[PDB]
Amino acid sequence: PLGSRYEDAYQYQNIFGPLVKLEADYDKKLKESQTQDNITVRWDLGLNKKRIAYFTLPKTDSDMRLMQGDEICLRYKGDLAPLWKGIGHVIKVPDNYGDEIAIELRSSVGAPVEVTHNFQVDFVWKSTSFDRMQSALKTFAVDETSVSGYIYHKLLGHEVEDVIIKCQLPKRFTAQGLPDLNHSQVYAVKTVLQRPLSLIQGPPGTGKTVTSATIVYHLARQGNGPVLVCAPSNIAVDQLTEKIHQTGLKVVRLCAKSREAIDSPVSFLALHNQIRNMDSMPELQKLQQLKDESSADEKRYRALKRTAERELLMNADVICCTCVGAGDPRLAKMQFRSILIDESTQATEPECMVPVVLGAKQLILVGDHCQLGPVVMCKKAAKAGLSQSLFERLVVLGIRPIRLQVQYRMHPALSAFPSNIFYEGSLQNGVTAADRVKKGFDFQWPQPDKPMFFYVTQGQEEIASSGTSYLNRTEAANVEKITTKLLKAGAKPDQIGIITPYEGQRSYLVQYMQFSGSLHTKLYQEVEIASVDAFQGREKDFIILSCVRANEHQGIGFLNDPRRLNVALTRARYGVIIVGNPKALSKQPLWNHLLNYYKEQKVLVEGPLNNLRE
Ligand SMILES: Nc1ncnc2c1ncn2[C@@H]1O[C@H](COP(=O)(O)OP(=O)(O)NP(=O)(O)O)[C@@H](O)[C@H]1O
Ligand SMILES: [Mg+2]
Repeated sequence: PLGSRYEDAYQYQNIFGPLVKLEADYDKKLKESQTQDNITVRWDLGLNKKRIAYFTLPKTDSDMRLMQGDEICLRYKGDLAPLWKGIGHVIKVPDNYGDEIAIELRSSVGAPVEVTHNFQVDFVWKSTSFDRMQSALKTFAVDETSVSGYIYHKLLGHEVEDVIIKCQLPKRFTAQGLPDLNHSQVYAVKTVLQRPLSLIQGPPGTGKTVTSATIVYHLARQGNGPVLVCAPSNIAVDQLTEKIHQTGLKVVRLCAKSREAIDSPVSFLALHNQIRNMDSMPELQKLQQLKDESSADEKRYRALKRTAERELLMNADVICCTCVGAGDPRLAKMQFRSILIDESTQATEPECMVPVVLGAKQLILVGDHCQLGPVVMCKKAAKAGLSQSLFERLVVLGIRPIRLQVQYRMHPALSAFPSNIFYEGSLQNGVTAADRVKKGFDFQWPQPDKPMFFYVTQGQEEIASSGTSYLNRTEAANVEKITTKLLKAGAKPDQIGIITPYEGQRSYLVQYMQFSGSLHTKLYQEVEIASVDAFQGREKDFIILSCVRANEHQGIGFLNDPRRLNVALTRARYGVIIVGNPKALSKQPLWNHLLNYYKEQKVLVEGPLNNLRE
């Protein structure tokens, strides 16, 4: 793809720097060309004494997904002129609680509360993440202690005499609150602790994230400073934060300042939440109550929060953050001896380099290049080398990943197809059918010993009322019938996921399951519905795919990307149900194999209380 060898870090910066600038300009253009205007706001001083405007935008399934934290710029327009400008940040996006975007605006005064149409939602571009990428390339080139010198040479592809990191290993490598390790995982931990640089590779469910949590536990039990743990996406970092919390380490989850409205299983571990509960600093406590219920108290509250952050950050055992989030100014002046990056194959190399240059002497990279890769909008940058992850470049350089092969997530039948198509049948099972026979679940499949079937459903795929996305109302109905059948059978709502490629299908499934659901509306609200991105590195007991397209033209998500389908088929533990049109999905070498294998196992069925289909 691109020459993996480099003379020095100056030359490295000169290659990657322009690539990053190419990506920064491209999606600056794209963001500023995504303006809506015919929208109607919904003003109200939200119960936390801060103005929170609501609005609905046309359903568009893009790759630049509007996330919680993005800066948005309102604009009152039309004939009736308190015409002004107002800036805020996204406190909520389309989800299970209705498909309405909320923002929490900074200032609350000049904004007219005349809830009146003809506004203009502009997506404010931030160079933040690209600035951090460029800054990290500069630190690699200029800062002598950015990396250990061994790692400096190994990252540039130089020939280096091997170094053995000396340390007192533990007697036993399994960590307390995590699963008992394999021989392969025990080997991975033992080997990793004594190498300055290591890659860990492995198919879905093979304990990469658990093994990473275990490694971070032992690195923390050394006398060093805080271990830095990263992943490219917020979802993957939450997965890792949770496993590390289970070992009993003092964890701090750093996130961007605007993403404090997020709620995950370990949201309480976040820095902004830990600071609210500072029992050692009652005075920022007094000021925090003040902002809820001035100008001088603002600069004092600001510096008081800066002090509390420094205290928890410098005194933590582990700091979990996004790769890009490692370049956060609050982590400036800090250095990290040990650094691990889960899901490293999902990041571009400059993004992945943001944490690395903060003093790395021991570096662990965990990945799977058959799962989600980097997202590069600009095709020119991608072709010029930005699409290759750090992990993958080191593999070309000859470092051999420690490999995990035994999965413990899925049922043998579920892992059968993904292994043969994506991993050459080299993904095997450390769990059997007896282990994945859901306890307290009276449901019988169209073929026992095989918790899976492709439900056939031809239907009118149409466009979304507002937007460019697609949906399939006939399938949606069938997906609620499957969801209702699983819930009555014993399955808990929070252990069912529904993956679908399109935004129009997601939005429709949320409203339709709640309104027209047989059971309580609160139960369908508890069932997650999203694209594969939402389930990155995660697992549910049951998954339901909803392939929307019943037409001729290309798809987008798991319809035409091998990476995304693999991830879609490897989230389930106890069973998976795919819903879609066999004919429409057939025009795709990957999906035509799926339909063949399912027909051979006598699970290509149709019509409630079902039987085989041709
Ligand atoms: N040695 C083990 N023994 C028993 N169960 C295990 C073991 N390792 C992992 N598991 C199970 O697998 C789950 C953790 O899988 P995980 O560490 O997230 O795999 P992963 O490689 O990160 N999957 P992915 O992120 O999709 O590539 C846990 O719920 C465990 O029950
Ligand atoms: Mg994972």
